Amino acid sequence: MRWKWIKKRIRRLKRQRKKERG
Amino acid sequence: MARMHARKRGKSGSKRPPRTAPPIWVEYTVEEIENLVVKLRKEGYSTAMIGTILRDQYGIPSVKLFKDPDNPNRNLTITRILEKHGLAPEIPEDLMFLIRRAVNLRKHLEQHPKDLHSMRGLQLIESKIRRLVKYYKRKGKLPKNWRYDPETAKLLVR
Amino acid sequence: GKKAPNGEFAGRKLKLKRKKFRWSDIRYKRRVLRLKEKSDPLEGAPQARGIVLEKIAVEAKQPNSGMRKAVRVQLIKNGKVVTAFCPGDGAIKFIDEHDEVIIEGIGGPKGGSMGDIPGIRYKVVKVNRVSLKELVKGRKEKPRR
Amino acid sequence: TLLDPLANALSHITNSERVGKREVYIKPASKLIGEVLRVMQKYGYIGEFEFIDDGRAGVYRVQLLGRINKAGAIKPRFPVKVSEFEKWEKRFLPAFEFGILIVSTSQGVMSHKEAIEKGIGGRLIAYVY
Amino acid sequence: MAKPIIPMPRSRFLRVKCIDCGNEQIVFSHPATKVRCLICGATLVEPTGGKGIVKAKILEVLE
RNA sequence: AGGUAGUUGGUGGGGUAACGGCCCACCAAGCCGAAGAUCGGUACGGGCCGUGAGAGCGGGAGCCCGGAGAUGGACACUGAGACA
RNA sequence: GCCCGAGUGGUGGCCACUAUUAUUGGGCCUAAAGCGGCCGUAGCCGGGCCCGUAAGUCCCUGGCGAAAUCCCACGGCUCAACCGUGGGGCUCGCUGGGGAUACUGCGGGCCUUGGGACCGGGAGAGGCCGGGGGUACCCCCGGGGUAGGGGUGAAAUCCUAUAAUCCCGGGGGGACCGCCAGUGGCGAAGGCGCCCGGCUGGAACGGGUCCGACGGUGAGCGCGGAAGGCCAGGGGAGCGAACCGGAUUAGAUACCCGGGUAGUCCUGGCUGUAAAGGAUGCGGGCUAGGUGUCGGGCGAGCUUCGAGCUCGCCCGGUGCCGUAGGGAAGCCGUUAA
RNA sequence: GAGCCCGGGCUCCGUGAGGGGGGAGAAGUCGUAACAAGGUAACCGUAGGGGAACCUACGGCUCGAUCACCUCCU
RNA sequence: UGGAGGUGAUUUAAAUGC
Repeated sequence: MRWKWIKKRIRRLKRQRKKERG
Repeated sequence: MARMHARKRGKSGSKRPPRTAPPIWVEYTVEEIENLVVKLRKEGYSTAMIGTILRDQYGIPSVKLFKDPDNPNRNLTITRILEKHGLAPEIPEDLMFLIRRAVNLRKHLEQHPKDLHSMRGLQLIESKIRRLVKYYKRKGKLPKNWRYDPETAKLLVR
Repeated sequence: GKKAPNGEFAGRKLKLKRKKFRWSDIRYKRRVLRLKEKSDPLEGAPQARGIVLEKIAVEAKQPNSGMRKAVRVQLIKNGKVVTAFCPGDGAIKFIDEHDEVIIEGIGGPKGGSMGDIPGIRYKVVKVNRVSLKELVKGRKEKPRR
Repeated sequence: TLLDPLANALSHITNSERVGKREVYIKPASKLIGEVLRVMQKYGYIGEFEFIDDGRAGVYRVQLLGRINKAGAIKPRFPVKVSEFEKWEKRFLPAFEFGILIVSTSQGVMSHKEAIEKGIGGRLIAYVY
Repeated sequence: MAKPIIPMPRSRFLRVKCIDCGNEQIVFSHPATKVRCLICGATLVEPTGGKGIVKAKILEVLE
């Protein structure tokens, strides 16, 4: 679980933060 | 009884004599006592150790009980015997010993700086000084214009 | 010390504590801001008339299936799209498209649609300023336009 | 440190009570406690006490009859009007009978019942029943 | 100990009479430090744990 | 979370029914703020009112009491009194 | 048939229930929830004893908080609602004068129980620095010695034929310090372990010998903080994310095996996270006991004449068991929950 | 000395292609992740990688595993 | 009689069911 979520949250964050940074 | 300060460890239970007036099987005059004190402060010993040697040699456990009454404003004891003569350090010994030590630390750290623990007691001794300063100001052994710092600790010792 | 400062002059700390900790009641926070009043259209109101855009029927929930009668109505000043649950058996009949339909809530404003219905926040009372429970009984009045 | 030395007296005295020892020793000692035990004895709750004043401290050795149920200090020590007494009457005490809500007063120190008979009040100090 | 039933230290007094000069000194049964005779310069007692260990034979009257 | 430039104060003066940076000339650099100022939201305020064993919580409706307004916004006369 | 009755019901709002906002009157080991730990500023909270003031505080008087509404009486309207008269209360936040002095504030004085402080004995993986030895792994060189070895559940990839593994001798490198080692010690915490010396932090105890309330806690604030990561420089045996092969397997982005970079080490800096646990903030007082253990004290016996081997009381710490009590229960229970 | 206007800046209301997630519907598909040692214990912070559940490294923790083997404790 | 560690560990036993 919290492994999952942390990396899902991180990937969401990055990918989206990539989309914001871009 | 205890206070585990910067520790978890219960303090020593050392306890006073419950004597309230002094032994008479021990015998000294107000004049004789006063001499003994002045001689020892002349050596370079300090008031705790002055009270220590008098205890171990001359058999007087605390001065207050023996002396007062001889001017019953308050109890007459070592440094109050000293101040009337002018032998008293204007800095209280409490605050002095403290600062004294402190300046020695700094020199170690000077040469050795990779020291957690030694760094961490610098922080632990200053902050006792600070306090000891703070209240004295208000009581009045140290002027209100003062403030504590590590250059104003290296000036008081020298 | 079980929390609180107790002491003559401290009270202010008390006084701010409560208030700080009051805002963990969702309900309280919400009203004191007025989120109840801003979000779930109405502008707060008891009821709202609106023009029946169309009639739609939706599915029931998890252990259930049955065709609930729901309207789509547009509140007129609110100007907001509301899908809605219609009381009664036959009903969907007595409601013509483009009659006025007054609308209310149903079963705590919290958002809670009743157990069966997914969405429906709201209720219908009226068709052309005469209600639905009056139109389930044949005698009382019967509809126009 | 300590504060509320009284309270740390009282609280012993009660936890002392609840065990059913014979007599008590309270290492810190005072007027507050001294006086309060005095008033306490005056109502009778306790037997006899001796304090010995050591050059350190007063200590109270207290004799326990069995009477006391519960006797406690007040936390912020609220001021209480003589009109508000009845409120503080219903709350803290167990019923109309007992009446040692020990307050401190203009006249001195009293219980609740000894306060009411005079007619005078103030900030609360402790309780006993 | 007896901290709530009056704490009294373990102590006592004992009159020590020097074996090198006959000098009579009052000594705390617990010597914390080296007590020095005032008309010999000798050591009567040495400070270790608890009660100062008395160095060799020195006469004693126990008060 | 820092705000403040008639801005805080001083001297002298104007204007006003009258004190007052109200206004103004000169001089000073204060004044306010984490005991929460400033800014933003919301809101007439009080007597009361609802509820609750109490403590409390919510509320400003008739009515009474005080203030504000009169299509939005500014402006004077006339009168003891209005900026009506 | 039940309820209620000119009402009864629907939606919405507020209050109660909800001690689900805790003052009265809540919790926080495992249910939600202790900050990873400390420091001290603002704040709150404060040992005893004497004297002044009477600011808080209580008492009395006096000025005053409109009417209405409320509560009680009597009276009026057929009755009541409603009103009239008389008594009370009312946000009730103001003021003036007299009086008390327990408490609290403030001021002054006085004292050692808290705190701090000193001297002497004492243990330890506390920190830093310098010094120094050995193990084993690897590597490289000479000799000796042949047909394998490596690897697995089987295998393969891979090691070895200019010779591996193996054995003997010689040399070089980096990491680390089994047993010791304990239900053990030290540290605030992260954490800490070859030996020797220098510098240095803390701590225990006996004696309170000195200061004389100097105290607690602590928002803000400041500081220390495993591993991983990052930065710059230096280093690199073994190990090893990623990665490259084999196997497994229906497939394997794996468990298993053979290589392998970053990193792991050193120096300086940054970063600041955790099931950073005892899931248990800190300080004081009070509340059956038992036992084991570590260190310090004490009275003895033993002695190798050293507290070396033991008995008991005491002080400080570190475990386990358990009375009263608490807990929902597990459990906790003088190291409190 | 108002309203009024003009040029720019800042903010807010009605409304818009497109875009994010939630609580779901539980008849399609992939896998077996956890819950039994879940068939490689599990979780945990950090880092990389994989379609996914997830795997691995390093450090921690037991809310940790089942005998066995060794060590202590009323 | 009941509790805490240190390390062997065992692959011969295969995904899913409204």
